[PDB]
Amino acid sequence: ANSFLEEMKKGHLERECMEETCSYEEAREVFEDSDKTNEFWNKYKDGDQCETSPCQNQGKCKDGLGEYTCTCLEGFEGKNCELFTRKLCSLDNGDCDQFCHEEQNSVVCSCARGYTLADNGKACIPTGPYP
Amino acid sequence: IVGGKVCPKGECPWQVLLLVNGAQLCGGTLINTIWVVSAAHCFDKIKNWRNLIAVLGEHDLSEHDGDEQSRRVAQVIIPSTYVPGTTNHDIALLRLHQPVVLTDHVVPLCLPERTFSERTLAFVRFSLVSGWGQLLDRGATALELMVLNVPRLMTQDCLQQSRKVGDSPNITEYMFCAGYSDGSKDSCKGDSGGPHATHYRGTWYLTGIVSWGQGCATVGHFGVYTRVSQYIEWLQKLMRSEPRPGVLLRAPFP
Amino acid sequence: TVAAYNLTWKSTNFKTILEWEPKPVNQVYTVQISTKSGDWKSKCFYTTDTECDLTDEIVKDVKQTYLARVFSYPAGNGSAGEPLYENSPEFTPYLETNLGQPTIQSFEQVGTKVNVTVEDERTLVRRNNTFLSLRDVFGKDLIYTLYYWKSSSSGKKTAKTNTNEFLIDVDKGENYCFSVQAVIPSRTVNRKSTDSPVECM
Amino acid sequence: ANAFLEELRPGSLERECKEEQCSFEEAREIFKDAERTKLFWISYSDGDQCASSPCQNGGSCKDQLQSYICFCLPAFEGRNCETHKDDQLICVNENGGCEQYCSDHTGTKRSCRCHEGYSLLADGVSCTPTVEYPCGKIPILE
Amino acid sequence: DIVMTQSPSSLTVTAGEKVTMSCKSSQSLLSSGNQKNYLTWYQQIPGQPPKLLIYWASTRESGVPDRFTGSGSGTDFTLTINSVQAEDLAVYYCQNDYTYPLTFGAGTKLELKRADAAPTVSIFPPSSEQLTSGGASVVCFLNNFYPKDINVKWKIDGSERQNGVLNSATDQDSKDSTYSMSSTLTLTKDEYERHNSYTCEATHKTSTSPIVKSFNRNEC
Amino acid sequence: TDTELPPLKLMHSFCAFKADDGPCKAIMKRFFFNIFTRQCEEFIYGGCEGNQNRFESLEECKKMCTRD
Amino acid sequence: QVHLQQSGAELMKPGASVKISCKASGYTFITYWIEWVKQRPGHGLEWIGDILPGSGSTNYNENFKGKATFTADSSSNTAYMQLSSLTSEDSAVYYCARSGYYGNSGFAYWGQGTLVTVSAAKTTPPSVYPLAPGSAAQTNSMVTLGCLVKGYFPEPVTVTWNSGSLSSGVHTFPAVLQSDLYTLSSSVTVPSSTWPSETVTCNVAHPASSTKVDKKIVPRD
Ligand SMILES: *[C@@H]1O[C@H](CO)[C@@H](O)[C@H](O)[C@H]1O
Ligand SMILES: *[C@@H]1O[C@@H](C)[C@@H](O)[C@@H](O)[C@@H]1O
Ligand SMILES: [Ca+2]
Ligand SMILES: [Ca+2]
Ligand SMILES: [Ca+2]
Ligand SMILES: [Ca+2]
Ligand SMILES: [Ca+2]
Ligand SMILES: [Ca+2]
Ligand SMILES: [Ca+2]
Ligand SMILES: [Ca+2]
Ligand SMILES: [Ca+2]
Ligand SMILES: [Ca+2]
Ligand SMILES: [Ca+2]
Ligand SMILES: [Ca+2]
Ligand SMILES: [Mg+2]
Ligand SMILES: [Mg+2]
Ligand SMILES: [Mg+2]
Ligand SMILES: [Mg+2]
Repeated sequence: ANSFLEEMKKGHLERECMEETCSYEEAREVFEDSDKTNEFWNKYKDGDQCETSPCQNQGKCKDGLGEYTCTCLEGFEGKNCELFTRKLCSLDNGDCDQFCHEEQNSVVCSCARGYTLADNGKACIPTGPYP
Repeated sequence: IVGGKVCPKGECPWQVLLLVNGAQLCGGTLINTIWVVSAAHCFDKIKNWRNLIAVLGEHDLSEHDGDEQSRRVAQVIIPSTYVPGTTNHDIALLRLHQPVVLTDHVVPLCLPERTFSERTLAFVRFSLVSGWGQLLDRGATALELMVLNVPRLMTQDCLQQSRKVGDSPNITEYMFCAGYSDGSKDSCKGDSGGPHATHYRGTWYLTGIVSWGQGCATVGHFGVYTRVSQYIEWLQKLMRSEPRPGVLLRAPFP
Repeated sequence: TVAAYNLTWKSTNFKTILEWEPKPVNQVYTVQISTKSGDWKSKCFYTTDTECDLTDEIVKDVKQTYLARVFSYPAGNGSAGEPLYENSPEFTPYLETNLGQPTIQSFEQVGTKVNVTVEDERTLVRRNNTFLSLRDVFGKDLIYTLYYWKSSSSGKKTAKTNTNEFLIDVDKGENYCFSVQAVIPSRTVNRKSTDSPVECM
Repeated sequence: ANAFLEELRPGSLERECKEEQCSFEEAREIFKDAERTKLFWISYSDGDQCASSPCQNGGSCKDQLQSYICFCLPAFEGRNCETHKDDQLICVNENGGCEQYCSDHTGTKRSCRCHEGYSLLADGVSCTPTVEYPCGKIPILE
Repeated sequence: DIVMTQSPSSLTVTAGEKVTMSCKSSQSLLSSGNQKNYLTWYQQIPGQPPKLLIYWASTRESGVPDRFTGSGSGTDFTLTINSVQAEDLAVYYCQNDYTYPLTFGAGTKLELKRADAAPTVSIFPPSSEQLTSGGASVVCFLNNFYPKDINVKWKIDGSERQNGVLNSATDQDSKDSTYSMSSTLTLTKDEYERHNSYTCEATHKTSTSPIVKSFNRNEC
Repeated sequence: TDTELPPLKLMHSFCAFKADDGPCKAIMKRFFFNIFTRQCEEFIYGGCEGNQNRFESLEECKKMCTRD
Repeated sequence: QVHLQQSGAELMKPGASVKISCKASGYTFITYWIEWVKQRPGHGLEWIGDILPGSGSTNYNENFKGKATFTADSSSNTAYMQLSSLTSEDSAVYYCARSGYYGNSGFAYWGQGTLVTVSAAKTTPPSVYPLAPGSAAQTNSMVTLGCLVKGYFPEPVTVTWNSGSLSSGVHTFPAVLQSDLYTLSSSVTVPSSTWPSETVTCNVAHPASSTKVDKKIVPRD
């Protein structure tokens, strides 16, 4: 919004970035500290990318560039908190007796050799007749 | 019939039960008077054919009221292209020894035209399957006439939506899949030859007979039926054919 | 004879057409459409067009989710045992139909405040011998987003409303401009419509 | 219109674009923001895709962004209302007309035969049982 | 936020004639775009979920009988029931169906009018086991009074008492279509044994004089 | 531990698989030898595409596998 | 047709949190607004907020901000509502609903209703104190009786007379609350032929406490 008889004039938000259309420079020229300018600038073009509720589990959103950055919290992996896994195989060592394979935060149990596991995972049982 | 319900007495009149030594063997479907349809693999290793009895109109196994008309079976006819011990061309037409008098609890279900079955009675997807089959994959045969509503699938959907188990028979053009993939509703073991009848505008038509299926309503699987449209004309020709002195004869097909 | 592919629903205001790419050489097409647990309704029989209308079926129940498939009959004839086909993406009209480009109906400066009415375009969804207006199908889910500015140097000052009317104060110094944009915030895709034709006083 | 080298006076959007047919350059000079100029251009210089009256058989065309929508009459369908709905009464019309059996007769509208044990009625499309027990009809439900 | 004012809080009517109801609204519900008034009516027989009655203030939901009828435009809306039957006895709720947040009305109880009858009030001294446990809850009953409005005046040794008392009213009965208030005043041993005479007064529209029922501690 | 049971010293290879039910959906009470229970007991046969442990009666049930 | 099967009834201690569910069947789950309505007795209806499944958009009533949270899982076609830090004001009957067809067309289909109770009371059977008239020199053809039920929790309790035979002519008053307890009575009027006469008892059954008391009305109160 570099209209005639401007710039040398004192800075103003509304008179530049709302009445008419200010640029990024005219942005900082009013707000100085770059972070706070972004606080407005990420709204000016990219209207609001998280005015819906995409990231579940009460995902707070900062809404910077149009990439839709959202803060996720503990107990839920992923940026949108959508991955509902219990953080590990450590819960009852995989609902089991010995341990659980941590194959990318999945639930795949196993027991020791000669102590064959059930299909879904339970107490280890001897395999043969004299294990 | 896992996940099925009880067919109220008479609401499944075309259903026909077959007994060998009085023991449950298969289902069936009465067409007009003396001709019944049951899957071809029902009668494979049965000796003493004279002990083949077809009770029709039955509703409750553990009871004998006045609605169970029982007639013998003189001759069974199967396609010659059928191979013993296999699944292709699983359909048989039976020449009942004596005609049966129809009643309220005995109404016969008959075939549609080949073009009609190919064009209209294949795009309804909501058709009943009835029988006295087991209620579990290991087995608990229901003494009551169970019925079940099933969905319909074309052969490509069945292949690309179910599981990819390699140890299963292929799906020929003579057979088409049916059943729920989740594993809640599927005929189990006593429903071979059981009618798979599709309702269409106040009239039921025989559009399939239960033939096989990997297990009973397993994860990602369907029960393969027998598309009767391939055999409508052959049944129509054999039905109006002269009686023959055989017992188990394999009529030419096509 | 080859199967179809790149099936897509080009729908706006519930005017749904199903289109597929491969050209019909020695080959004709037919398409069926059905709901999750409905009956397969066949349409566009043996047609050589690479597209087929389906508005008259989704208009029956817009809220349901629809599934469609397209066979390929060899030219001249049926098939051997089964036609070769290809399904289509599941299309729920209510959540997916594109919103038509809105039009501004009127605008008047009462006092120092303007009043930008928005014309309500009708949709293909029918009722008892009449088409249903856009408001009549969506209701509360339909909000608007007006942009006004000075003629020179633009300066879109966005605004929102839940009605076909607007009441916004101005500086009484220059003839503002208007551009409305029908927005459904309850969707996930196709939320915002294309901007209205610009209108200034 | 009034040229007089117009580029001195700051041109109002109305005067330059929504009055005379402005080019992209004029609009870019006015808005002074490339992004918004592109959006306004695609919405404004889109044009009326309805100058060829694409809809037949009495259909109200409606312009959109590089698109048109035909508001077809009840007796028609198609993207341009091209298809006669009432002229697709052949046997593949989900068993078109006939309740029991349709046959694609050559050169004539389909004929409704129907199964043994039934017989046609005056309507000529559906038929009713003629015996005590027809095919696949449950008399318990009557 | 829109406030909705069901003008009759609780109206009574003999089964058979025509009733009319009102439900005002602060902000007008008429959308000028398509000239529809976005208010919904509901019928809720007690103990049952509220079945929908009429949407858009004029359109019957599929299955609603053909006697319910909505009318009105703008801020005042009306629901009419013709030839009232026994099933119409319910509480009806209008709803703002235009702007979030959705706000319901205060409801409108429906009552079956019947020939009014004076209540049968009978006071009751405490039970024998009631004293031994350590309770002193004297209760005096009322039965078969119409209409609903009633008042009770508890007196202890001739002085009116309004502490620790409790009341309960039944819904309209099926046979007599009447309510039965129950006023109980609860004490413990010492206060009950510090004052002697107990009396409860039934002030009802049926008569200008409250019917008196009383007992004395000294005789019991 | 280490139970000393006869390994059945298989004389025929076909009677040595497990009880293959068969994908088909018919009921015929055939018989199979269970390698655990020392008996050629009864199992329900679907009627098609099974293994070679289907037996019409108990006589050949015994004959084919169990060393007579 | 369609139905909305909500969860069972709950009785939470203060400070706990309930989780009401509402399963949708018969229609397209992801294309209809699932409502929630609170109905405290003596307060009519009070809209809480709705969620559109699949999209996830929610619209909470302001007076329920934080208190009520709506989640939805479309794979099982059931909605969920969670009320946190329960108080005595949350003791009400909640519903779920499905929006109508042609836009803002009300709530076409309602759930059966769910009763939620929050109180610091304990599972206590009552001490039913019988009733009997005093002097009552009138003693007309009609005589009133009763058995006061106080000190029990939770509701409800069945009350009758003479093992249900004396069921015509009773007025079971609604269970009112006082001193963090429930109290109700049961007035029956009988002819003099049965009172003052042979045993006339009131039968009280508290299902929660598995209680069966048959205290009999006796003269000389
Ligand atoms: C009319 O105009 C549209 C767009 O230019 C075109 O698609 C039609 O083919 C024509 O009839
Ligand atoms: C536009 O809409 C269509 C349906 C027809 O009614 C036309 O006459 C009208 O101009
Ligand atoms: Ca400027
Ligand atoms: Ca500037
Ligand atoms: Ca500047
Ligand atoms: Ca300026
Ligand atoms: Ca500058
Ligand atoms: Ca500067
Ligand atoms: Ca029997
Ligand atoms: Ca000019
Ligand atoms: Ca220029
Ligand atoms: Ca110019
Ligand atoms: Ca210029
Ligand atoms: Ca255009
Ligand atoms: Mg300003
Ligand atoms: Mg102008
Ligand atoms: Mg210029
Ligand atoms: Mg220039």
